[PDB]
Amino acid sequence: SGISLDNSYKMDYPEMGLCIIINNKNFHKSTGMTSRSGTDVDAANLRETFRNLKYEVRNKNDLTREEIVELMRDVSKEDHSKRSSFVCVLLSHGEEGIIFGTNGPVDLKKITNFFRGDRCRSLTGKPKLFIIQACRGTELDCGIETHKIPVEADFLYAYSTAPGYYSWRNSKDGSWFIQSLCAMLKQYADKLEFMHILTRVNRKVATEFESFSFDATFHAKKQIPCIMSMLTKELYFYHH
Amino acid sequence: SGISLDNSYKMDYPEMGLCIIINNKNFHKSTGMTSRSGTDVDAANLRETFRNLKYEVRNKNDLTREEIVELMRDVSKEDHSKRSSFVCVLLSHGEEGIIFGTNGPVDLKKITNFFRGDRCRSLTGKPKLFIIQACRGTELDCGIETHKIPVEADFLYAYSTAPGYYSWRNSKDGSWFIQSLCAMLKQYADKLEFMHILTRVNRKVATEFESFSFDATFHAKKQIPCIMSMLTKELYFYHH
Amino acid sequence: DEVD
Amino acid sequence: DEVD
Repeated sequence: SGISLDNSYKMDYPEMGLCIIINNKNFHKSTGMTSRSGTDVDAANLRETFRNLKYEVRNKNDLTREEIVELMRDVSKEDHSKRSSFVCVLLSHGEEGIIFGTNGPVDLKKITNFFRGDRCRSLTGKPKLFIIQACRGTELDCGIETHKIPVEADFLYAYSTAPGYYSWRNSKDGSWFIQSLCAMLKQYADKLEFMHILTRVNRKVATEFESFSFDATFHAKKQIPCIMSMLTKELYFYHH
Repeated sequence: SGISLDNSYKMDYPEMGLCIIINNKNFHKSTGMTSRSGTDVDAANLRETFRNLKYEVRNKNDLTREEIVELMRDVSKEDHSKRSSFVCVLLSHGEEGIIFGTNGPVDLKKITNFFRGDRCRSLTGKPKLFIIQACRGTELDCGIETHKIPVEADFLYAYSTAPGYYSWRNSKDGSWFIQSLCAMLKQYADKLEFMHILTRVNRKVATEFESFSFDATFHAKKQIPCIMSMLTKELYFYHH
Repeated sequence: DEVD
Repeated sequence: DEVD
């Protein structure tokens, strides 16, 4: 055949892959963690958005830390040979490096390690996308008026917020990041490469949202998401 | 005029901006840090690469922690009104969140905070690029055979390695990441958006390099860089 | 608006 | 090859 280029992930396997959505709304009383009003809006929006991208969506609600680890282990042991990619969305409380089960924390590294290139061989060389709506600390942004491969290769972490910062969720509309991510995927997934979609998400979150609070400490605050890419190729949700 | 789009940073200011290269090769004896053979190759390659992109390059060598902080403070207080962007390259020892002056560590957050949207007003809304060749810990990758804006918006951190991992430097050829970054900028800066250039850098580092060591602990290891984007627009080094 |  |  003619000249070939290898700059984009092969996304024309028989299946796009799994989209695992972990939606933690209600936490065990002993943890002292508040319920996450608005997260069901996020979970429904993600289910519909990824359905239209032809992902096999599995929604899970209110999982303990043990259930999260077991679920991720089990999913990583499925045969993904016929799948182009893998997506996991985590909606919960968090801190830097941590997402909360309903009864306590899970290290994000423990979750993602199951999918390392050496530990999930049917995903080696395929994009592994972790979308994380959770706090990464307690900082607030005041804003300003205007051949081997590495085992860590081929992961993308689409964080809702900058390292060290709270992440904002509206109890009626859903989280700022997930609202914006779904809108940009709906508008651009048939048009733009994934990093360019996520850059539009960054702009939407940064420009269109600002917190309103009766508490001066939490009022008029801003958010920038954080794209963390270890991908080695361009990612388009469509194929030719 | 006709319909307008606002998806890319304005890069046609009179000047592209500064490119500050901090090249720390020799460390004070009392720190116990080894000299970084090969880093002058990196510094020269970066100077030439950014010169061809029309950046005003300033190379600085063997700076103490106090000198790094003073330099960054002073640069952040210049008038960048006529400049499209800002670039800082850090070549040193490091750990997670830290780069070393010749006499001790500097918090990366302290460096980057000088350029926050509220603290460097002549860079507000302009891309601020931090390119970091330094360790982020001591993990080794064994590989596998195959209107307000947020004050943290508009930063891009192009890390040489994944969080928690060592970063590899060849004493003859320069660091894997900087070698690859300069090659991809030379080849693609007139053709591709910056995230797509950095994705090619990820692939080059991931596929073309593997460590050789007489010490089994350090032998046959791999590296994936880590693109951390808080940018809100596409970034092209050329303009129309 | 609430934080996570 | 050396580490940083």
